[PDB]
Amino acid sequence: EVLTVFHAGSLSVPFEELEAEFEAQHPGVDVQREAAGSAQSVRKITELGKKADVLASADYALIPSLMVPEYADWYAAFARNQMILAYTNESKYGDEINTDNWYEILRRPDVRYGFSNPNDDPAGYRSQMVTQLAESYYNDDMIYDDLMLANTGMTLTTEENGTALIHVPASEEISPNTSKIMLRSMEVELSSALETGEIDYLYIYRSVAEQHGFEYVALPPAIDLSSLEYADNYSKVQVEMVNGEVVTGSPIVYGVTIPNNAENSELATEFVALLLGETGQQIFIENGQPPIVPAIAEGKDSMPEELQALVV
Ligand code: MOO
Repeated sequence: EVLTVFHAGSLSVPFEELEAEFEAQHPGVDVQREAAGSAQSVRKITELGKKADVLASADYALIPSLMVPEYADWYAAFARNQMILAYTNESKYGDEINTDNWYEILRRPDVRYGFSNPNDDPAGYRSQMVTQLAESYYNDDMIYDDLMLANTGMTLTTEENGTALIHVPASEEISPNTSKIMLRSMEVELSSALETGEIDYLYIYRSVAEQHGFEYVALPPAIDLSSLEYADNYSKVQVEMVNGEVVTGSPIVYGVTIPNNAENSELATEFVALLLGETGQQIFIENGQPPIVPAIAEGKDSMPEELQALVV
């Protein structure tokens, strides 16, 4: 019949290849995908009342915080990624940019940069997390102020334990300084802006940069949300969306679930089995998006038995 998949924008390229593989082994199946920012993909199910067979997110923790237990009973952590600052040969100061000086280039008034909507998209809130965490790493308590506070409607407070809390207003009230910032609904619409030279820099994932042939600044492991060992450092920044939901700096870990209100749950089991199996792993390696092999799952007693063999 019809397989409805809601997935992250960074998952577009591997999910296209996964679709072609799934339709080759299942002839009468039409896989319709809706790519959006992960929080918005989750909000399709939990708030708009839309039904999906597969939900895959760029931040696994959106599943237990927003879906469990009304819309989901389990999740499996399947992939990793890394935040970089992407650019081309047409980008200003691209010859002179590195790990040590990226934010000073971003500080310049003739330099325009891009990130996605933090209310809707993990990459959008991660850009904020990366930028704030840079303050303690580089011993410069004005990086977040110069780049984000002076140019948007976002505000910062400090929690009692020392954690920085970024407040995101309504999406229309973010009101970016057009000279400095291009904002988009999802991270994958800004790729066309970086190609044409409309922006100079772009906070996106390493997998996406490799998918477009972009040059990238390899940001430090302490701030780039890539390494498990730096999880205690990443947790010192939180982002609050307009609806009052709080996301926490953590390593970038992708998560999949089959919702409770899925129409084709039996067929959804097979897609996720393909995803977690050796075929799915290979597709993810090829697109520069490190798979978690074997996949880490919670709520295993609620999982289908076919999928229980593939998880930890
Ligand atoms: O969920 Mo994204 O891959 O941060 O549009």
